[PDB]
Amino acid sequence: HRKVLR
Amino acid sequence: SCTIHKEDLQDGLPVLIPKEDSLLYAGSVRTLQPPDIYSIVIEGNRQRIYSLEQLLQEAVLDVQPQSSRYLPPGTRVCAYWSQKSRCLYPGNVVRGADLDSVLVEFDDGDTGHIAVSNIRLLPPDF
Amino acid sequence: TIHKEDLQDGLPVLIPKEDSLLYAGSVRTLQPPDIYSIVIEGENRQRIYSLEQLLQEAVLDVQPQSSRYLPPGTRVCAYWSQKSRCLYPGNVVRGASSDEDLDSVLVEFDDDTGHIAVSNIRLLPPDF
Repeated sequence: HRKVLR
Repeated sequence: SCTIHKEDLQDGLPVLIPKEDSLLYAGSVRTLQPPDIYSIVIEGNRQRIYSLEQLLQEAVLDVQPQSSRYLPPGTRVCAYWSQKSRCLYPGNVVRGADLDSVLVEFDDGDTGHIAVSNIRLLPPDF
Repeated sequence: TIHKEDLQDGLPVLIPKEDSLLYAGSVRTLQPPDIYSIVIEGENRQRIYSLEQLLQEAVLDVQPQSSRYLPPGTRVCAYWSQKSRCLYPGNVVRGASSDEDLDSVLVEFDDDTGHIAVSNIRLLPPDF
């Protein structure tokens, strides 16, 4: 589960 | 404290449920004719049948705070991280350096400001 | 076991196919009264069911929490091959190796005994 990058 | 009680498990109750990824997903309780089993419509939307006992242990009420007033540092929360994902990530509010956003340190090591409308409350010891 | 009231869109069920094995799927309601379709996890062309057929053939799709919820004698079906999506009926048993494992059980299948992960078990009505 990849997560959106900030 | 967002912990679910048996008496409240009624049709349409809004909950958050963990999937096998250690993340939370918003869902709704659907009662069935047999007592003590429920279908959770989990956000597309798919269903999974749960026993009463597993729901009591694993699910929490879906509670969106109105403001940051009672989300001081230390408060246990989960949060939508992006508009592109329906998963909620657990963490804690931390002190920064705003009535409509809080700074959250997530269990997975990320830190970011979260709009209060994207916060959901969690039980302190969740 | 399935009540007509509960036949709403997305209800998780198990249904038999022409091979006398069970398959997991979900109920799809249609606009006309008394007809439903089942969408099968994996597989393609669906089949349309009357309410009567569905109640007579389908069961709820229910995964037990742990082996503690699976005493010997419990009617179950199970995934077997990691390649296939059919579920095979049987009953939970204790064996020599039943000698604390929350996460697996022994299943004496109808067709003979296998060691099955609880996540691969689905409950059946007792008189299935």
